[PDB]
Amino acid sequence: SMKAIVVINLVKINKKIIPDKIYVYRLYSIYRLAYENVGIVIDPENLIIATTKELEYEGEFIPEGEISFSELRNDYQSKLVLRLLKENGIGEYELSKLLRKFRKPKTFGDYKVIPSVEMSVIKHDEDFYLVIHIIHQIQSMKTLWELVNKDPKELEEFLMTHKENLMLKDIASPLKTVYKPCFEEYTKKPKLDHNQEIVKYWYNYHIERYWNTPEAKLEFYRKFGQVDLKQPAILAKFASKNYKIYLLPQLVVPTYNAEQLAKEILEYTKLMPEERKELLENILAEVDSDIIDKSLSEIEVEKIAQELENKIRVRDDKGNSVPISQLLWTNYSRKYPVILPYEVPEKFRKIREIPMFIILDSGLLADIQNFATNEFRELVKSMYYEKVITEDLNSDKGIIEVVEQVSSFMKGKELGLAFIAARNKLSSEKFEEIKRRLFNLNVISQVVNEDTLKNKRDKYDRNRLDLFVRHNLLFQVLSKLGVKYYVLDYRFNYDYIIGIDVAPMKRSEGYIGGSAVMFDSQGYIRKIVPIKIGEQRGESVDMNEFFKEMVDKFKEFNIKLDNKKILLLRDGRITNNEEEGLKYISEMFDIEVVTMDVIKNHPVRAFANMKMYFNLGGAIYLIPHKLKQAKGTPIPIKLAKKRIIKNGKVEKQSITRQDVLDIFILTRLNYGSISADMRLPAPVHYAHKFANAIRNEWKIKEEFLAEGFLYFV
Ligand SMILES: [Mn+2]
Repeated sequence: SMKAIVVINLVKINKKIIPDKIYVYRLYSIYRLAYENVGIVIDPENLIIATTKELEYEGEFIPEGEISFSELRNDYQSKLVLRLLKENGIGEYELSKLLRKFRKPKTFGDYKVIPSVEMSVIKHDEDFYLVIHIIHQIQSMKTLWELVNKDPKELEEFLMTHKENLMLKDIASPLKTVYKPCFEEYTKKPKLDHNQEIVKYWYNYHIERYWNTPEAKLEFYRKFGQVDLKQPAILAKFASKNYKIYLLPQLVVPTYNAEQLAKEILEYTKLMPEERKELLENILAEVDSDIIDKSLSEIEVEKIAQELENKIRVRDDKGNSVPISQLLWTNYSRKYPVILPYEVPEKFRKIREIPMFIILDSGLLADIQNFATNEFRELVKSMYYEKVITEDLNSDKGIIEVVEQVSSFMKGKELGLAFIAARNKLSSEKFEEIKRRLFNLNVISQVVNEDTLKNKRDKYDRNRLDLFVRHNLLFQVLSKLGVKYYVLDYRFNYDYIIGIDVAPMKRSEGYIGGSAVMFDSQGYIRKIVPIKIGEQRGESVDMNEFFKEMVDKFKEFNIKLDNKKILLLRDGRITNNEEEGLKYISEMFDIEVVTMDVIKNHPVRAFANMKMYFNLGGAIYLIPHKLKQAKGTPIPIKLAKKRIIKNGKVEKQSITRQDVLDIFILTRLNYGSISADMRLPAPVHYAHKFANAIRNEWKIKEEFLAEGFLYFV
């Protein structure tokens, strides 16, 4: 509707930081060499570096003469300035120490949350801005070995249940180097060796190398103790950036990037907009340099009309058409609300009976149990426009008894629904495992935890779940069944909107390189497909093959893309190779492809909690919605380098207000997922989710996927 001024985490840099003369050169590493000489790598392949100092290098090299700051592509200008700021004592090391002067490390259990700042340079107009973004690392104060209780048959479990985000820091080394545990590719089995000789070499390697003094050794042993030969050696690779190193759980500690991911920790890593603003001002005021401004830059944003808030509507059996944003004699009943869909998959026309399962976590008080079972019973009735299983969902014996009991009632059946009520104790893996195991049996499931059950009750009926919550549960289940329970008063100027994502995983006669999720111009999800490919030749996926298989797979599912216009989006920056693949697919099928980067991981932050969007550095930042309940700062979705590809040809475009509106609507298609955090247009979001489901051994019912069933969500 209207404009506004908000503060962002940028601080203008002084032009005077720009170097007098710049030296180019053609050819520790190439990046080190540059950094060592106060310069940067202009060209990775042809090893060309730009230096602000006479290049010192005792090897070969060819001087390519001086160049001026105005001749570098923007990116390089920004990288070069970032590097120069460091020379002035303004780098991630320095300012992170300042941050910790105001936001100190806090420990929770055996874990320590460490605040620090992530810094980059964005060139906006003709100026350069230093982006300072507060982030947190979560390091264990206990060693991996100590964590698993020196039990090997417990260590492997750990590497497995935490495979996705687990990293290991070698606290036994002066450089505190971080590593990534290696796994039996396409498996969750970690690469291990109980070979006592390996464990001895490397354990002895640390000492002879970094602690070769009587006292350095004494501390070492006081600190870590004698080698525990019963421990297996963990094969892993550098986290920076092929090599492969050995780590001893006795000398490493798990480490994680908080943003990349308990409870008391989150209330500490989540910061309100004013807390972030304050902390950067504390840092800035402590910065004794005039090479950068003393205060945060403000920018003019475009607020988003509350009208676009109501383009998604639901309806009942009568003629009530209210948008997604939520006395009468009947309000006394526990009956759920009535949602009359606009479209129901044709698969439901034949299906006979549909088994219903109330799966109750035996560890929930009786009342909570009855509450849940009574709530599910009402949820199912509305579902229609029964077996009760009770087990300790928090033990490998129960989940198995549950699955075992379900498969018993599911043989001969095409579809089943499971309503699970579990404590909050359950790990994500356990929830994921119950849902995946149960889907192997054609059972779609909806989990509801104790939290919602206790704190989301209705003020007029404490024996009934919150009416807001009730509608969202209904939406989630319905969406897992491909039901078009809503209508969108909007039309996309595209034939189809497609979200893809690459995540190579070998599977039973498969080899799947990624996934694609298709939405039609009405904003409905119509097809979800896996992208099967050949065994990777070179160290890089053949996108041409990838995207062709995309076109072919959709045909298999009843959708020809040839001679069609589509908005293809992916989870992240669009790589050159993916572009080629898109040019490839463009010509071969005469497909008009409109694409752009859709970044969710950038450091730019606007210290205001409201729906808005603005232009910064040639990109567009958008906040799809405001945080309504939970504490924290909104994370904008970054859009950039848009382009249209017709007849194998790429033509750079500019992101228009209409473009931003399309992303906005696509982002609000979160399908009643309580706790809105969808920071990606539904197409890319679900694309990402499916790639995961495949990598997690989820059954691929092509029958459901062809109708848009979000069963893996
Ligand atoms: Mn992804």
